[PDB]
Amino acid sequence: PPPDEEEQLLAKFVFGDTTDLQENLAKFNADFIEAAWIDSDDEKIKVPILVTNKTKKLRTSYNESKINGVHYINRLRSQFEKIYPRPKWVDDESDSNGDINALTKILSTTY
Amino acid sequence: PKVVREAKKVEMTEARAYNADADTAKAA
Amino acid sequence: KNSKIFSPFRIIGNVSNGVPFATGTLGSTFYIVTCVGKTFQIYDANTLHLLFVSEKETPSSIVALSAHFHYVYAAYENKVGIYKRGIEEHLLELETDANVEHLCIFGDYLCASTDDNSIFIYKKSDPQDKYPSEFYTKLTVTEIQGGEIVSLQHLATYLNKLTVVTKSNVLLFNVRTGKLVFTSNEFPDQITTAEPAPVLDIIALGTVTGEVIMFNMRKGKRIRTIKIPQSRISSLSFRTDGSSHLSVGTSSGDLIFYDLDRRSRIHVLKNIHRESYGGVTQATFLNGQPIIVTSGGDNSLKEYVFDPSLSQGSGDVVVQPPRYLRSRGGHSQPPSYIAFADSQSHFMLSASKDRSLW
Amino acid sequence: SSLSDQLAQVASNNATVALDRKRRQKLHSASLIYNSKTAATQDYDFIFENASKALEELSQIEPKFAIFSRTLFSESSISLDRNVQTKEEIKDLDNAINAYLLLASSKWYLAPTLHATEWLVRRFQIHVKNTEMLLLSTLNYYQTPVFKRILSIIKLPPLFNCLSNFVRSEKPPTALTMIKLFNDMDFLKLYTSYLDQCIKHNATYTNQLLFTTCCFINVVAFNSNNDEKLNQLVPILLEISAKLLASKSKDCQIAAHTILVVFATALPLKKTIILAAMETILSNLDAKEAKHSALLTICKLFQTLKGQGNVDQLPSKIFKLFDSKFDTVSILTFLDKEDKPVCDKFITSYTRSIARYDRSKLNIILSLLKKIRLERYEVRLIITDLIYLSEILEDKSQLVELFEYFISINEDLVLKCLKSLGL
Amino acid sequence: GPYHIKYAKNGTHLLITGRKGHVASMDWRKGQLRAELFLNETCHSATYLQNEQYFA
Amino acid sequence: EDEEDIALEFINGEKKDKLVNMNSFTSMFDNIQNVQMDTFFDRVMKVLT
Repeated sequence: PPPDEEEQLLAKFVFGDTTDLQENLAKFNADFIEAAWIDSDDEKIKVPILVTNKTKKLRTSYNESKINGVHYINRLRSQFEKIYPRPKWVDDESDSNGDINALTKILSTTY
Repeated sequence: PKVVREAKKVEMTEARAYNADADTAKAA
Repeated sequence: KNSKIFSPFRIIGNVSNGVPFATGTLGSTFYIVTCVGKTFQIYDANTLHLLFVSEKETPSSIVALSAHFHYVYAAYENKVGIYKRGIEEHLLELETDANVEHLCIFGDYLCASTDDNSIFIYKKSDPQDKYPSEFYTKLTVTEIQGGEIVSLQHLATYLNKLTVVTKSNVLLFNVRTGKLVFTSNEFPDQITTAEPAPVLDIIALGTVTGEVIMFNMRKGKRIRTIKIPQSRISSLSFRTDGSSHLSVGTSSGDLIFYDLDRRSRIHVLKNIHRESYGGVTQATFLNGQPIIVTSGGDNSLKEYVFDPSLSQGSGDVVVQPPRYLRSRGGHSQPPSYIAFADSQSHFMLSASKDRSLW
Repeated sequence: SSLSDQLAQVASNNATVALDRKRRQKLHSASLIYNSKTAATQDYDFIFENASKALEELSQIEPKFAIFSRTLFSESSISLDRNVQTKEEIKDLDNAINAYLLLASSKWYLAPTLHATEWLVRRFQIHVKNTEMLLLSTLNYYQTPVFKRILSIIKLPPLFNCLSNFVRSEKPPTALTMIKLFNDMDFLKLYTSYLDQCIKHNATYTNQLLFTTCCFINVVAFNSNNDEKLNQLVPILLEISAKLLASKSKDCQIAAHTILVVFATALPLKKTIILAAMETILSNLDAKEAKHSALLTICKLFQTLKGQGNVDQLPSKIFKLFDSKFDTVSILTFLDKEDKPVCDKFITSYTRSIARYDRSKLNIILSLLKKIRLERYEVRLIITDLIYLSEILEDKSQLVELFEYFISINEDLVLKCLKSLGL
Repeated sequence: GPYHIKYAKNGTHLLITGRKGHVASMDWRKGQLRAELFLNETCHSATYLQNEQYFA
Repeated sequence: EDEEDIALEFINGEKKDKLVNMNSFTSMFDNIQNVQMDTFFDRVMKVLT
């Protein structure tokens, strides 16, 4: 049986756990003070892995030795994300009465 | 006294990269 | 017309002539390959010594260069040479009459591009060989899809795809079957420079007006537009230490550093290559190091560094402006007077017509 | 590099660690209120009781400190340490600590805030780990004994060499030395970053903003010589000006007005840049004394504009915007005041804009030119646009009375312009 | 030249000797530097003997 | 008349403006302590002219 709220509270105090304070610092916010082209041969292709160092890195389980194209390229994407990290600008941004940003815009334009 | 600007040394540390010769593959 | 007492030994004292150089990677160091006249040269990246030079002059002047690991791929007028350590290892006789313009090397393939929109594809023979040697196929770029071929790249993670950037649009090719499988939309300007990113499916196009266009390819919808006015953008590169730094090199001789996460102009360098001699023809960040290397057309190869910042906590908002570091180069205009130094024949004085002596 | 220098770097990386009892006594005896021996002897628990009482007083004054009572001032906050945790939790702690210093920036002359900050000092070692936000959030208080105490405690980053000379003495630093500090450049960038975050959390106060604007104005006042330095200083100060106008308080907007006016009279800028700045001011103008300051600085902007196209009209959207935020009777009364800033270039451009754009309020044009005395080339410019408006528009007795006014004042000039074009 | 290492028994003082003349004895933890000597003759091996006060 | 006559009218109609040299600001640092922001602006504009 799982222990109730007071038992939880006394447990955290007497063992001196700090996971509550860590999750509180984690949630701490100063907030308040598809595609468009398909590749038929890529879905048809079957490539091997076990040739050398690189694709033997790309392997995932010990039994598999040949993997077809869509899983293969998806693994390559994962590997590339491992090596080169992803920055937030390309995960988020797109440029899409007079406003406020006009001064900064002309300042970033002119030299 | 102002800020001191001692441009310290540089060492070409190690790096890691990508490889198109394992980007590509062969027909069945 | 042959000689009988003397014989050509080497042409001393040059670094570049404006043809875009390439950077090659060995193990975890780097090196720089450039071209001079009818030969090509290979320099070190940590101390800038002279490591290699070709040993046969070419029947024309070298126009295209790139580098895989050990082998370096050069392309003069009609053939394509595959060199190893400056020793000529292989020819590659192309089957046309045109002149070859740009070059890309990836996978089991070599991709060469002439002037008349003709892309030659060489295939690797067997994957236990090291360079492609068999003729494979010949794609064309019809004028009704896009104009003259500008450059050829290959993005990360695209099975037998090839990226062609033209005057008006971009093309994604599948070289396995041999079909143009994706086209983009016409862009109003003349696209002149191209470079893939260190993130996925992101390419960068540099135009004649000050537009740096950050483009998607999995979607095909130009993500970002950054404006430089009153110049013609001449090359791009990305930093990869872990910051969001982008380096743009104009033809006027300046250099400009933006940040993408801040949309910002971090800094600008002024007159590091003379516009009177072709402008900044190739500027590249070394991969993952705070070292940028620029080479001009004014016979000069420099490399600068970014200083680690002076804040303790803030950091990425207060970035040091770049400083100066190693540099090699020689005369700009052809020299006028020389003389020897001493009876061990060691130093050569020379004064040139751009008003300096070395 | 040499062995001694590399060991010095490792020592700086291990500044905070309390290895032996001598280093513990030293690091502990560094503290804010208490002197040496007593600071050395008293314990975390007694410190924390004093801190909690102080925090209850502070939350009584304003309720934003329940957050820090919940997070940084509890039992696990007694127990924990910086030098044990992983770097990512460390970054979260730096987030919360900087939130604290930002929020307690506006109460620094009170013993309660003094005591709670002594808790942060003597447990989280902030006077050694992250001195930046301490110094910058406590900079403007630069003549007070609390600042003298922080100077006797702290270890400076290599941006602050001026205070690094003034450490551990009996006199507070002087405005000359503060101006040296702000005359540095990377320090200016760091201060912009801090002020950006401060606005985006929306907590500034009057003395803070006043000290910032006085430091910036003296920096540009010194750099009136080196034009290349001013040219490399433009993006910094103007982007802090744009964010400061983006804020929603009368305080922020008026401060940004003063920075803009002194910069515009210190260096001749481009007309389009001037118009963009005016566009921001008008697009975010809200309150009454804000309207007052905005009109004055707009006038001074167009006045210090000098060059070709000095007297050009406002572009259409700008002109609509400006009249909408500035009804005509108000600006009439401001002209009727005694203080009377110089206004000829801006006023002539405004009336030429009303001429080419509005086509109704020629009577107001008449009264403005009645109230203010203008210049010769301006008079010819007004005459030109009125002549063209006559040659296009169906005629009016109001146009008759305006040209009547000019015949009463400078009819030979009028005939000279007709000799240029007409009868 | 190439270096050889001995930590003291308390785990608190590092003793390093290069192959050429370099000998250094350091706290290494709060980065104090007790002793440094540039002996020219080839120093072969080194150790703290009983404390951080006497080393051979 | 001529364009150069227009330019001479323009120049001689261009009035005089106060500049700002290097020590024209210490007075704010004197009395900055407990005064409002708009009154501070009044002081700065008055020092400018």
